[PDB]
Formats: sequence, C-alpha cells, structure tokens
Amino acid sequence: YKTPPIKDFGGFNFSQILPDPSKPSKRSFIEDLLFNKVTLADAGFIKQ
Amino acid sequence: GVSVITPGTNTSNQVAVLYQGVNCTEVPVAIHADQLTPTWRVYSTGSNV
Ligand SMILES: *[C@@H]1O[C@H](CO)[C@@H](O[C@@H]2O[C@H](CO)[C@@H](O[C@@H]3O[C@H](CO)[C@@H](O)[C@H](O)[C@@H]3O)[C@H](O)[C@H]2NC(C)=O)[C@H](O)[C@H]1NC(C)=O
Ligand SMILES: *[C@@H]1O[C@H](CO)[C@@H](O[C@@H]2O[C@H](CO)[C@@H](O)[C@H](O)[C@H]2NC(C)=O)[C@H](O)[C@H]1NC(C)=O
Ligand SMILES: *[C@@H]1O[C@H](CO)[C@@H](O)[C@H](O)[C@H]1NC(C)=O
Repeated sequence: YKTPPIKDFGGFNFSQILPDPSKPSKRSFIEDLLFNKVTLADAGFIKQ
Repeated sequence: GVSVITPGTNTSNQVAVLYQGVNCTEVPVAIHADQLTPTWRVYSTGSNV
C-alpha cells in the first residue's frame, strides 16, 4: 500500500514515524535514530 | 559454501549453482585448471554468470 501525498489527518501528524524519501533508506525518523543508537556488530556485508 | 538449485528430477535436468558470499572472479579462478573440491566444471564456462 502507498500513503497519499496529502497529510490531512485532523491535525494528527505522523512525519517522524512516516518514511523519509530524503534518506537513502525510506525509514522513519525514529527508526533512523534506533539504527544509529544500536552499536551493531556482524554487519553482514560482502567484505572481500 | 556451495549450493545447487533444481526444478525437480522429473521436471527437468537444468540446474544452477550458487557460490555463497563469493563473487564472480574467484569462481572463474576455480576453473578446472586448478582442481578444487567440486570436480564437475562444465558450467564454469558460464555465459550467464
Ligand atoms: C507536525 O507538527 C509540526 C509542527 O506542529 C508541523 O509543521 C512543522 O512546524 C515546525 C515549526 O515550524 C517545523 O520545524 C522547524 O521550524 C523552523 C522554523 O524556523 C524551520 O526553520 C525548520 O526548518 C523546521 O521546519 C517543521 O519543519 C514543520 N514540519 C514538521 C514535519 O514538523 C507539521 O506539519 C505536522 N505534520 C507533519 C506531517 O509533521
Ligand atoms: C478534507 O480533505 C481536503 C484535502 O485535505 C481538505 O478540504 C478542504 O476543505 C475546505 C473547506 O472546509 C476548503 O476550503 C479547502 O480548499 C479544502 N482543501 C483542499 C486541498 O482541497 C480538508 O483537509 C479536509 N476538509 C474538507 C471540508 O475538505
Ligand atoms: C514428476 O511428475 C509426474 C507427473 O506430473 C509424477 O507422476 C511424478 O511422481 C513426479 N516425479 C517425482 C515426484 O519424483
């Protein structure tokens, strides 16, 4: 499903939780903060 | 690791082979010139790698 462009929600906004097109990964503000906070290990990248 | 992909014995005999976390240069290096664990090599020619 795709969210409509216009955020007419009776004043209840959701931007922070909504995905961000600007970010390379269309993630929520909050979820970006979570990923930043986690000191993740075993990144599982291709390496070499 | 190495894995095989098949559509079923009855269905066909065309198969695919996957080299895990390994990209498509060293696999060419695995040509039959140097004998690695997988003896069969007919597919190392590729043409669709
Ligand atoms: C969610 O609530 C906010 C505010 O209630 C709605 O608009 C937002 O308003 C603030 C304040 O203007 C903006 O934050 C910052 O404002 C300064 C003012 O100088 C500006 O220079 C910054 O660049 C920044 O905009 C905010 O940008 C603005 N938008 C958001 C998402 O917070 C908002 O429309 C409500 N709806 C949504 C979907 O967030
Ligand atoms: C319903 O959704 C639409 C779009 O968000 C908005 O409608 C507005 O209604 C007022 C009249 O009350 C008009 O003056 C505006 O022109 C309408 N805006 C748009 C973009 O068409 C509004 O958010 C919500 N309420 C109504 C009545 O439509
Ligand atoms: C292959 O397909 C045929 C009919 O579709 C079926 O009879 C046969 O059991 C299948 N072979 C298997 C399950 O090995």
